[PDB]
This record gives sequence, C-alpha cells and structure tokens, in this order.
Amino acid sequence: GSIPYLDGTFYLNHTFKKVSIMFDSSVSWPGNDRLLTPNEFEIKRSVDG
Amino acid sequence: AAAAMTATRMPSSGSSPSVPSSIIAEEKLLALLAELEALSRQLAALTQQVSELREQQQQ
Repeated sequence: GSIPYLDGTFYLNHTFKKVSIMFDSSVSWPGNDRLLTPNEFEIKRSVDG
Repeated sequence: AAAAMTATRMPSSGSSPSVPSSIIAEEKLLALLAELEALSRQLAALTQQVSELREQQQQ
C-alpha cells in the first residue's frame, strides 16, 4: 500500500494525546508559564472540565 | 484508563404564542352605541302608549 514514511500520505496524527520536552532533566521547555498546561503540549482531551 | 478514552465523553423559559391560529383586523367600527339608546327609547314608547289605552279607557 502507500508508504507514509516516503509518500507523504500520513494518518494516525489524531492518535497523539500529549508530548513534553525536558532539557538536562530539569529545564521543562518552553516553560516560562507560556501555555495553558505550561510543562507540556496537550494535543487532545478525553474529558475537558 | 484506555480503549474508550480515544474519543471524548433548569426552571422557566416562559414562551407565550403556543399552537393557535393567525389573526386579522379592520377599521369600519362602532354604530352599536346608538341601538342601546334606540332600544331603550322605543321600550319607553311602548309603555307610553299602553298608558294612552288606560288614559282613554278611564274617560
């Protein structure tokens, strides 16, 4: 079938829930109280209070 | 924890017009107040001529 690694043709992007980045095991990035969840990129939510 | 979590999970509003028909209007109004006087005038004229029997029978 299509080879998403070479063809483009991506899918499964909606399967990500969240991601976080951490330099030197202490510097949570971007930090600085920037985002609504400062320590991580919350891609999608199953419950939203 | 997993499997289903991939998707997601008053008082009174006080209307008024309800289920009745439409409505219309016109401006040719109100002779009717005259008959209320016609009726009660002619009613007197009845009794007035009943009296005119009696006032001639009494002669």
